[PDB]
Amino acid sequence: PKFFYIKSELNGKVLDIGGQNPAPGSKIITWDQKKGPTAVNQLWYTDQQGVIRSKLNDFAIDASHEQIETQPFDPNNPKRAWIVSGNTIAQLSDRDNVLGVIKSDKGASAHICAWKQHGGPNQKFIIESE
Repeated sequence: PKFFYIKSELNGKVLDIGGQNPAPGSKIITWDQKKGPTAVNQLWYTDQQGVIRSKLNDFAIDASHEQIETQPFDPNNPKRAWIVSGNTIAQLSDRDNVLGVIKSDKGASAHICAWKQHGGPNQKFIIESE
């Protein structure tokens, strides 16, 4: 159906499932926006409820661990329900908890984590159609 990219207002890169790993527990980083078929690990859709899912495996965004990663959607796990609200990717059950990009300290790709809204561009995103 309808897919889209999630672009960071911090580095202009997009949410990307690292190494195109289809396995659950895979970390989500920001990476240069890719075009064509290969962009599958950078494409997402929203289910009926508006909850974000990956086009690669229909997995949801999960913030149970230190950095966000993919996990099969579970309606009973509050940390796996993320929606689009303006320029923020917010937790469905706690709109005060939103995603943010955190650049690497070792020269690697930036990762993502969830914490209190602080108004910086690191917690702002732009939805871009496929």
